[PDB]
Amino acid sequence: YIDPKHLELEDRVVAINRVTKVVKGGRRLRFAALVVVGDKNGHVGFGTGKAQEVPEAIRKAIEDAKKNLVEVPMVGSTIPHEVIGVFGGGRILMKPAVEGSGVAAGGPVRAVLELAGVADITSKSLGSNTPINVVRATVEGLKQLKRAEEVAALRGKSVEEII
Amino acid sequence: AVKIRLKRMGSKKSPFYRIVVADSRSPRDGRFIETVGTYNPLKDPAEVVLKEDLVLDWLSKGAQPSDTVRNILSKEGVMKKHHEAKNVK
Amino acid sequence: PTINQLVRKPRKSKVEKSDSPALNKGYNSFKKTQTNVNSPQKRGVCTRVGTMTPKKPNSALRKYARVRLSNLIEVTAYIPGIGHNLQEHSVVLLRGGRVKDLPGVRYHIVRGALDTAGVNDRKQSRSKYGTKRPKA
Amino acid sequence: SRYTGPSWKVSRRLGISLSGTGKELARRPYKPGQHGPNSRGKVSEYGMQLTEKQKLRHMYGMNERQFRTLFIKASKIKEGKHGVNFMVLLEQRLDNVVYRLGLATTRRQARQLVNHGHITVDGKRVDIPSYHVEVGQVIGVREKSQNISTIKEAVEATVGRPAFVSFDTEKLEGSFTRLPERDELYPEIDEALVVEYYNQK
Amino acid sequence: VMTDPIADFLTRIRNANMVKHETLEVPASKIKRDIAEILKREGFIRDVEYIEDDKQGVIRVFLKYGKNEERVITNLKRISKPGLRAYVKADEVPKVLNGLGIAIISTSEGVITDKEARAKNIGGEVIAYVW
Amino acid sequence: ERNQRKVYQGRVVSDKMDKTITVVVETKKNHPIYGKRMKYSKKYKAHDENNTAKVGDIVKIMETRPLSATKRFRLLEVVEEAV
RNA sequence: AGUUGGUGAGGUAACGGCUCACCAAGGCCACGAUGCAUAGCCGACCUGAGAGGGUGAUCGGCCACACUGGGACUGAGACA
RNA sequence: AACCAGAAAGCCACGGCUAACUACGUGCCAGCAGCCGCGGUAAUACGUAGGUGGCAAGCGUUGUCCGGAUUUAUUGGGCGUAAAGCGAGCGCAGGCGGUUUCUUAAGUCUGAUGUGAAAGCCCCCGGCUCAACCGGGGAGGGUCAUUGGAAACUGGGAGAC
Repeated sequence: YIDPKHLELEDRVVAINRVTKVVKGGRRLRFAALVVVGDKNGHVGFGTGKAQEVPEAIRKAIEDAKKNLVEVPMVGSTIPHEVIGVFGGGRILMKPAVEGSGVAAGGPVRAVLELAGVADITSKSLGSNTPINVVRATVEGLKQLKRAEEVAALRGKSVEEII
Repeated sequence: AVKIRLKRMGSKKSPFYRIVVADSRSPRDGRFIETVGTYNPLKDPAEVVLKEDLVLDWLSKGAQPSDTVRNILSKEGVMKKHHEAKNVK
Repeated sequence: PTINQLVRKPRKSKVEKSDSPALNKGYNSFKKTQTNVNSPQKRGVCTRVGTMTPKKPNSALRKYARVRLSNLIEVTAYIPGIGHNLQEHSVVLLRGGRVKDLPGVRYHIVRGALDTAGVNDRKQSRSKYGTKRPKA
Repeated sequence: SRYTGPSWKVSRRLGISLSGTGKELARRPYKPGQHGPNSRGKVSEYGMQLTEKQKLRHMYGMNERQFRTLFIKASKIKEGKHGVNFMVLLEQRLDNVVYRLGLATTRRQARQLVNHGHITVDGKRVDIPSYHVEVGQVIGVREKSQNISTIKEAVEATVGRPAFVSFDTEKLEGSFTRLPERDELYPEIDEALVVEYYNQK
Repeated sequence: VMTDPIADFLTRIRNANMVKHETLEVPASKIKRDIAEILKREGFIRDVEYIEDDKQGVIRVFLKYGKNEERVITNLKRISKPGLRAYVKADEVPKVLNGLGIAIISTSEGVITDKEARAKNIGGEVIAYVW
Repeated sequence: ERNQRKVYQGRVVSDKMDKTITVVVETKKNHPIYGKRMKYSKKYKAHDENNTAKVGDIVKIMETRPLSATKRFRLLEVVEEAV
């Protein structure tokens, strides 16, 4: 839902692509932007925007992303279980990992996973490789992580009985 | 023609042997029937390990240890035990 | 498909090709036989040497030499480096590698490795082109 | 090959003492090369992990056909952080201890010492630099000819001793207390970058 | 022709859950009752009750929801579908979502969950997942 | 005598020949890759010195010793006679 | 078309169409016979998250060949 | 034990994929390239020079096999318009099957024994100044063979709806 902004943030301009539009005469080019934001503790989001010049565009996109933030429940610096998230061609697979192993995941999804404060994880893109839909599918995947406590409360019994 | 003997296992200068009861036709390091301990000539005094049960039956059923294995079996009270328990019945 | 179909159907594949067939000879002695010889090169005699023109949009006069491989198959190869010594009736080696701005040739010879002379000026990348280091 | 570089360029480039612990920082702020005194584009991700690895290496003077095997040796301890246990294992090499024992103010001088037969372990002479020094082996000094100036001079620089090294000044005897650990072991560069770099090896 | 009824049961539950209403009627039989029971202990199905007239039928099942209007049972899936039956030995017992889920196996001593299998070193045929 | 042979059961296919019938065993196997239970069959050949059994009948046999060029089984008893 | 089965004989370390005389028409095939084409087989090696895929050189086991095609003697043991 | 820093460093590359840039030279010629593509007067792409980076007694090119390929999809793909529902039926063979009682135990799980040569890969220990290497001792691999159990599932037998 609506998350405020009172914690530190981190930014990484993932990708930009000079985009044009034709009009009687020549062509006119804009520069979009694609930035995700996090605090490397378990809060992540991303945004976008476009402007005539690149610093302006990235400032816009930055200001955008800070209005979408997700939770990413973690346990011991690794996702709580296996998950699969799909959004319009974005197949993204994620599985837990061993301590101190290291993240093995493609570029665009690496930026998401890192800024969320993830230490050891594995993944594999499957299909789409657009720097946008991949990110959307990733975030959808993260939105699916269940949790021991949450399930303990949902189902009748209590945790350490759901083993 | 079963006849227990030695088998070379060392690499280039440092040999090593394991006493192995084999048929007589098969080549030096070719096949065999089974292993019976080993023995290291290097590092005098020569160190040796045996079973002392496999042998006391592979001789009883009949087999002719070659010269070197005969020495290394005499130094281990093997031949003695055989000649003791057999020439008396 | 339903699993029962693959049971009664082979479900094959699409075996790939090769990029240099003349390097896997269709044997010829004594009785003109079959191939197991996937070498890294062969040799032949230069039957003629000339220049030819590439395709658009490039523009040059590429220098080539038609050869005859020992295994009795004809091939039109390419020669690298600035200048050469190749003329008619000369034995030379054949290194496998395609060249795209010119059609019809998919092999090119190796410099200095045989009858052909190494390039005579290069000072920076003489490993290829077969040029011995200058010791003053 | 072992070493030719004048030891500034390696130090100046990556930007860590490497290992005088006090840089010779005069024009050292920027990297070597005529294109050093002006910045350039950003460093790629690949570039980052490469900086990490190359920086970890030159601190010790090892090959590449060997760094890999060292790495893979550590991959089996079955306990702890692969990068941390690697780093540990990296410190038990002989020349390291010699340097950590303060018998020479550089890994190069330590290589000379341990490489021209000048010292020993447990009494018997050993010379191959990459020997795997275990825990609790009292390295000696082979006192046949331990009267070299540099030998005693470097011992006179008793600046510090990490909390896993016990060593006397008289008989020049040292040893190893326990296994080291990250917090005290040559901060700080990184372990995750390397432990990654050997997945896209 | 209805040629696989356990799959139908699971699909009925998944449908009736996805639209979020509360009750469900299914023709009753031997094993359907048993998997219903199993699904009831684990804190998945709020309640069941058996009613029969002269034939099959009918297992009524009242679904379960979170206080904040969120679904507890989140999906369903059959495994040893006809045409290709699937078995598993004791050293292969599946384990869905690192425990947060369950799976249901037909041991030679009955129908039980998976933990109950590994605490007994048995194999059998696996019916279905759920999580 | 201390052990047995590969006693198989099976139903008769055709017994035109003298003192000789043609049992067919049958069993089911698993595919190498897939797990679908195919099924194939064998055709054995037995020796009945009195032409007892008749067509479409179930019997059980036992392997004996090379008793012809390709005839090496023995009949034991018609388990379930049919008509 | 000795093909499949039977009766009998002969023969072999040894059962048997292995070979002979007589008798009856059988046998195998869509669950791939017959034909055509390539290869010696295995312990293993290479790669792969894994299922798998590709190779059978050094070392061990087996089978088969000795200029090409036939035949047998001596012998416990060879068609050497 | 003696003597000498003394006799002992090359190779590929630097436009993006990819780590590492500027002069001079030529001017759609010479030429280069694995793919995008560079070369018609101020070329980080061609040639030399000087720097830099990667490896280092090695370094590059060719040829071949697996990978990345979820591009033969059992794990693991699809068929409205992108390649792809036969023009439609009748149907032998085959694949799959309503619900319940008793039964059997082929398929299924499980137990004991034999067996899966030695050397290999792996685990522990040990010996050459360490390392390759060598040595001892353990596991792994069957869809195998014999023998004992269980009866839910599928199959076979006698039933009832």
